Amino acid sequence: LPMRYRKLRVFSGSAVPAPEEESFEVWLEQATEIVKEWPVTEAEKKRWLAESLRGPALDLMHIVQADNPSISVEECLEAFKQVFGSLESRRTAQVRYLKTYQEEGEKVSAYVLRLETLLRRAVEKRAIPRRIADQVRLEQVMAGATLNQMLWCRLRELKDQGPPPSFLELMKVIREEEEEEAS
Amino acid sequence: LPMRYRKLRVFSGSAVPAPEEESFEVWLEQATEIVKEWPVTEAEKKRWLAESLRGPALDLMHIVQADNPSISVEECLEAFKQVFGSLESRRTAQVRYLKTYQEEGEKVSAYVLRLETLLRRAVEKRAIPRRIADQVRLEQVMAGATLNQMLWCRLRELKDQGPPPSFLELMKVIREEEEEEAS
Amino acid sequence: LPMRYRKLRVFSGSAVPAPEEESFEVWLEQATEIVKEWPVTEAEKKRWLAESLRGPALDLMHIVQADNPSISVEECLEAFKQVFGSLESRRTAQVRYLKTYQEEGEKVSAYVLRLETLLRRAVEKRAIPRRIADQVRLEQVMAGATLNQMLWCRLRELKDQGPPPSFLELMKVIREEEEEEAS
Amino acid sequence: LPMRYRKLRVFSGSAVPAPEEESFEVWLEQATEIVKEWPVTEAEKKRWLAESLRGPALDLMHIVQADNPSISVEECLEAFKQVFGSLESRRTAQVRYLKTYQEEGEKVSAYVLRLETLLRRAVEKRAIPRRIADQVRLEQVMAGATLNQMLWCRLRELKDQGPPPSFLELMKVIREEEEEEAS
Amino acid sequence: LPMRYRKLRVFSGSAVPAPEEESFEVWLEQATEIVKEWPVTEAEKKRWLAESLRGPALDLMHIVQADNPSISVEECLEAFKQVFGSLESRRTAQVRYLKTYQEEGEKVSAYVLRLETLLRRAVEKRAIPRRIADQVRLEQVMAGATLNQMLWCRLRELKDQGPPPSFLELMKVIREEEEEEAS
Repeated sequence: LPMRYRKLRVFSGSAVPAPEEESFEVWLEQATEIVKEWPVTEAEKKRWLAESLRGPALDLMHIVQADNPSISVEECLEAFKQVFGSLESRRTAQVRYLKTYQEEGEKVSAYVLRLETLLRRAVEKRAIPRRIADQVRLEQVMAGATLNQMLWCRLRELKDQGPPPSFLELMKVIREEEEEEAS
Repeated sequence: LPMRYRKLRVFSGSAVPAPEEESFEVWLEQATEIVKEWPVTEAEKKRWLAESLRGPALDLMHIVQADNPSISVEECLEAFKQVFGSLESRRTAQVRYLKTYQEEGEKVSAYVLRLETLLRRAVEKRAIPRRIADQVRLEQVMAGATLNQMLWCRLRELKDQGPPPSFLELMKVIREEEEEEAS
Repeated sequence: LPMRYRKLRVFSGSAVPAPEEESFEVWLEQATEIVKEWPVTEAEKKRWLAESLRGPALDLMHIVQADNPSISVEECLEAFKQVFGSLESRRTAQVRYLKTYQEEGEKVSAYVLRLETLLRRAVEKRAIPRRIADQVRLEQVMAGATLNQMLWCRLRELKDQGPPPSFLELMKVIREEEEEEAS
Repeated sequence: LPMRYRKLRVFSGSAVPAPEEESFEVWLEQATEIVKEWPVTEAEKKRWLAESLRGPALDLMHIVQADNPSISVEECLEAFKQVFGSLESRRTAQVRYLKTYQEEGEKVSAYVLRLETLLRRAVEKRAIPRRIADQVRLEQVMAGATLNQMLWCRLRELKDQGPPPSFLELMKVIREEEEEEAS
Repeated sequence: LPMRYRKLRVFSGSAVPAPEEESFEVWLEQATEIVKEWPVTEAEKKRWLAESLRGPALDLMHIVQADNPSISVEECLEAFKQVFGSLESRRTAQVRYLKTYQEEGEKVSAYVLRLETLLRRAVEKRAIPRRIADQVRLEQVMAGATLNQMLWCRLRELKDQGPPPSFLELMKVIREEEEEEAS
């Protein structure tokens, strides 16, 4: 049998959130689900929507409704996106990707996962053409990582051995090299 | 399917509450819902009402009932408002609004949201006429904020370009100016 | 729809309880409800009763049952009252009331609520006649509080203007005087 | 209506448990209930049984099953008792009782409850004959407690006034003497 | 009646997890159950699967789906095993077992349980033949433990008295020797 009901994800909109809160992009997934999918009455949608909000973000929702009583939940979410959503230039998406380097004590397979989230944003905002993202991924790994020289021998084969690797192919080759023998 | 049942909001009435408690004005929303809407028996209403109370506030509820056994939940909430509700002069509503200035490291869009809660109280208590609240909002932002001079050029257009802006219009113009370019 | 099920109130019987526990007089309300009202089987009553106990208090319940297998839940609660309940002389109820004075930084309306719990105990235990409790309340407020002199002018009217005030009447007159004007 | 479902009691088997865990003798009550009483399918019994285990204790359960696939839950609990249960000589039960004295700031009624748990273990393990446990209780209270001399006058009546008192009789006489008068 | 629904086990994939998280080998049991057994719709499986993930591990799941929309839950778990699963040579399994010695203040029955988890891994990965695991267990206990000399007399009988003992037989003989007499 399906286990315990799952708690709502949550969001404050604060300049420094609590470590249990989500990104706006993820709270907006839960909110889009509640709006589009749930078989529920409007005031019960609105009480489930309201129950997820904290911080400053809870405080906007009342102001917007009082000034327009005809507001649907589909319209109220459009006001919520303007105040708490995100604005970022093409140049900022591009510069924020290319500046990313491996940290102290971070593993190479941890770095290559962290770096892949930034490459998707830069391809959405048309900063990088989708035609060349697999070449741009390999060039940035060899630029930013602290590769051991047996790993260096393999990545230099992938650079030359036909087309550039996919994400899961590159991630496999890295994992085979990360393992150490005990003493 | 609708997710986990939602916890009751809570209130102590203490001089310093726990950071999880609500304002009396919000606990009184939950209490007004339980009183007016829920399809429930009186002793079960009263056990749900009681379950939300803590601090000193829990302690009043017994005293009031013993001295009048005929008391309805509609009458018991009227006694609760007298002891824990709020009293504020017209002059205090007006002075408490006009004294409000931007804090250290606070953003201009955070300040303009914080300031809008105070303008609604002052218009309820008839301190500010509802006829002029959109003019009074722009005059207080230019008085209290630490505007950069490219933002200053735009707000001085809004001051002259016909009628004064609404809340969401002003909030849009501010957000377009707050964003910075990376290096 | 009625919201989430409510957690059991709890009791340790310890010399210093955790701050989440209740007075014995309140845990005994929940226990009296479970005994008298719930439509449940005996071993399920006894498992709900048991689930609320902690500290030393949990440890008594087994000893009492082993020595008398015929024990009903109505009889087992009578043993529980003897060991954890309260004993207090008429003279201690009277002296513990009359010694009560306003604390550092406590408000007058907070003091007059705190003092009313003690006057009910002293009238149950026949230390104070129920005929005169409204006179005894006003005499103790003027004895124990740190009244400002505009409040002093009003309470000295109530002392002379016919019969002494009720609890909610006195509490109204105090609240009208507690409010301050901003600068 | 019966209130919220009750959380499982829990057990680690560790040399120092968390303060929320039970004695093995109490986790084994919950486990005996799940085994004998619940109207449930075997793999769902085994998933409820498993869900209560932590620490080292969780880790044994897998090893035992792999080496004998025909194992019933009635047989698997017999292996669990051998590794985490308790072994104690007749002489250790007797010596551990007789050495028990009142602590700093402990009340006499708290001591006489704490001491009664130890007398039951010593009568199970046949160290003390059940024929004489009420005499042995009074002799140990007068040996171990720090009695005031008005309490001393009453316990010396109980020693001589026919048969020795029961547990609840002795506990009543002690409670009547513990109370103090205010000043 | 079966008690409260049980919380999901959880996993971050982080280099240092929170102390409430499981090993990947145990989160993968819960995930294999959800995939194979639960009578549920695909998007509700995927929302239950997703709800258990945190840390870096939550972040992989989106990337994999976007690059192949035809992916089943049976295929998505195969990608999850490659990135977060475990790689270990035959020589590392063997060396990691044989190096294991008793710690400061650890009991002999606690050591012999801790050591048995390592012997199962080394027999899965074909480092130790299953034909001889009961001999290899006794040789490692006499090598690694700090045995008292009355325990030494008994284990030297088991070494010679026909076939080597099973796990529960050896664990019984150790437990009979660990107990001490009070003073």
